[PDB]
Amino acid sequence: ENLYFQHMKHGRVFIIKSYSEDDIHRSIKYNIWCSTEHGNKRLDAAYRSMNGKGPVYLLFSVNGSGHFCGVAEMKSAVDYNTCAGVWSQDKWKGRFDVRWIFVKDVPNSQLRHIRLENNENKPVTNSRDTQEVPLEKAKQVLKIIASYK
Repeated sequence: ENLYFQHMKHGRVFIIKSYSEDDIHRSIKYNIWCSTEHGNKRLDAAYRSMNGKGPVYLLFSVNGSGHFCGVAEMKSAVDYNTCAGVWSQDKWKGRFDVRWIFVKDVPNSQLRHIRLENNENKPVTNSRDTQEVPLEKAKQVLKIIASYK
């Protein structure tokens, strides 16, 4: 049993869906991420309102890979005017820090059964980018990811 996340009372958790596995390698190497304008705003508002009272975790998955590839914690607000041409999408200017916690592949079949009541009870594995996950469902996800072999 891995119960590190069993008793989280605070926090928010989001799905990250990427069109670029290179963006993810870059994130793991330099501890940075960027979403779409719409995604950045949602993540920024969450991080800022949290005001250090708990974590914002991000659950990463590349579109069409059939698995999650890791989790990271969001570690700064978003900066909207920074060096361009840094991500798969040339025009993206934004940036925020993250600290990667797990990097490992967990097949969707391990997570398929967890459903999101805030997203029409769809499986967590059929989420779009920056879909939010309720804490109690996020705790089940994190345990499975932490413990997967």
